[PDB]
Amino acid sequence: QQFGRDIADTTDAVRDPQTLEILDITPCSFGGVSVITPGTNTSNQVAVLY
Amino acid sequence: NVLYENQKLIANQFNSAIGKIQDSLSSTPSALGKLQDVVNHNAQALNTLV
Ligand SMILES: *[C@@H]1O[C@H](CO)[C@@H](O)[C@H](O)[C@H]1NC(C)=O
Repeated sequence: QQFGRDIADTTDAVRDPQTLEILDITPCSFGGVSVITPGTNTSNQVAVLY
Repeated sequence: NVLYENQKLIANQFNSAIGKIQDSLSSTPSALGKLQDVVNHNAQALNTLV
């Protein structure tokens, strides 16, 4: 076996040829960013939501 | 006037119906078709995009 896969047809585990131990693959932390603000006529401050 | 002359029988029948429906909600495995179907449709629609 060279590398693994999952249900979603994506790469999950990769074995390097240098050393017999295998390495998992998990992508970088991704997600939407949302803003929490009141009306501009009332205040000016904002809140950042991830 | 018919309720107060048969209150014990009505209460016993209500308790028996509650027990029977509590047994039947777990005995039948196909009684939860709609929620399982819609969550399976959502999961399949999410999986087919990937
Ligand atoms: C060959 O692979 C091994 C894996 O540990 C590595 O240590 C070695 O330096 C490699 N040599 C060559 C020919 O690149």
